[PDB]
Amino acid sequence: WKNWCWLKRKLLLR
Amino acid sequence: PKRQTNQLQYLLRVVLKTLWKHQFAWPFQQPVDAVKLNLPDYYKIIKTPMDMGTIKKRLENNYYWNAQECIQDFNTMFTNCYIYNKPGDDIVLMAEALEKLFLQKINEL
Amino acid sequence: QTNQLQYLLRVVLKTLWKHQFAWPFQQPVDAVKLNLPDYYKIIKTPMDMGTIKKRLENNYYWNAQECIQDFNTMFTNCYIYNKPGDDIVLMAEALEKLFLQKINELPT
Repeated sequence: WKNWCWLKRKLLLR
Repeated sequence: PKRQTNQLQYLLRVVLKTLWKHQFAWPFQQPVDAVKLNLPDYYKIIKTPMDMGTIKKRLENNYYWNAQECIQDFNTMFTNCYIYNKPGDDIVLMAEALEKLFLQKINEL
Repeated sequence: QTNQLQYLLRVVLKTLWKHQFAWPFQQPVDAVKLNLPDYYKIIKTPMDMGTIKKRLENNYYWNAQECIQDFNTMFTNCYIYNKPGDDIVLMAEALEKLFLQKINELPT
């Protein structure tokens, strides 16, 4: 829900 | 409505809490880190960034003057997503669902 | 092949590590934490640069080909799991092209 984990998830969404 | 602290408490305790638990809320819970996510023109297109994490801490710390100012931040968050992305994108389908739920719950103020 | 492995660590891996596209590949994909229930079903051999780094640092590779194979597994995993035109595939393709430019200069 934050930091790398959120960013990774966010990246994979695109 | 004069007691604007009460409507803001409702936005935090009922509206935001309900949206936070939605399965599609997570992309909007942190600011968009455009460099790390390689979105090179994001801050050029989006001039007023907004996210639910920022709205939450603003509600918790008595930032807003009234409920409409908070509602304005929600609408900015949704429109930013619609402007920067293309129609039919996965993240846009998620934003549309949150906005529909959001507008559904603010009717009950 | 002490010399080739030293090059894979200090030149090849370090160059990719410093690129701004390195961060999605610097630790294993934790499919539970990332809410990716299908990841381990599709990707049977997970691999990342953080794992490659520890294997080089701890002399777990016997030759350069073993290390190069792990790099290729990492890239293919990304291509298999994601779609062409995904943001992460653009990053992986650039990192792989960069990787191949440094593998050309591998010592003998």
